[PDB]
Amino acid sequence: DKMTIEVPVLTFVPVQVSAELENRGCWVKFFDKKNFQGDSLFLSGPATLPRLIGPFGYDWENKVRSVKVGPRANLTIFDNHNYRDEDKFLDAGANVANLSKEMGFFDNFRSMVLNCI
Amino acid sequence: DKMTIEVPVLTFVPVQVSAELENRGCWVKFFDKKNFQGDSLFLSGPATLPRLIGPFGYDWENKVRSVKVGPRANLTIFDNHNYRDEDKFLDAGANVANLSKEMGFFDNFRSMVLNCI
Repeated sequence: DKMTIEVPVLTFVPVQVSAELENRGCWVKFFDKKNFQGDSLFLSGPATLPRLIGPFGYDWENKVRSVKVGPRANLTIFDNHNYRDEDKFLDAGANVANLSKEMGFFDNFRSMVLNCI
Repeated sequence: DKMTIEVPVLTFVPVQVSAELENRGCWVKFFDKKNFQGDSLFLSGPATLPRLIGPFGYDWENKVRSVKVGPRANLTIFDNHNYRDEDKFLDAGANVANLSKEMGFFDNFRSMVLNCI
């Protein structure tokens, strides 16, 4: 669906703030290891990313191995950059311990849209 | 100053949330280029970082060229990791168009403490 036009802001925040954001329900957590292990990148929705990059040379393609989607969030991932080609849809509450093509997704999605519901 | 013991959370937040945090005043913006040009990393305090890294292989040492300190923040950067060796303190509202030793700072600070006032 149509969404606000803006570029998500990469930011470090205290735990109090992320907890607050997490409680709102529109979020996603990307883990670098399967089964939600390892450190994770947290995204508060909505977020439209044609490329998995960020300020200061941040490039996190080929890192995500597992995902958790908030209760009030919808996540759409694409196989190529710029929301191009095949897509996969993860509904609220989704928990994918093994984000791979073999488990029904992609081995390395390259763009995404996080929408709040 | 004794602060909360926690690890800052790397997050992508929507402009609205970002604006709210900036409004609270305890923030710092690190720019990729001198004179506040290019993209920047936004940090909302408090934040204690013994290393300039983040989830998913984020490593931003040798990146910050300029800085802006919020109206309600205090920044202290260290020349070495783990808050070691020489330090430079920046008062609230402070700005550094050229972060380097020449300008009386460091060419590549490696740890920092962002406290709120």
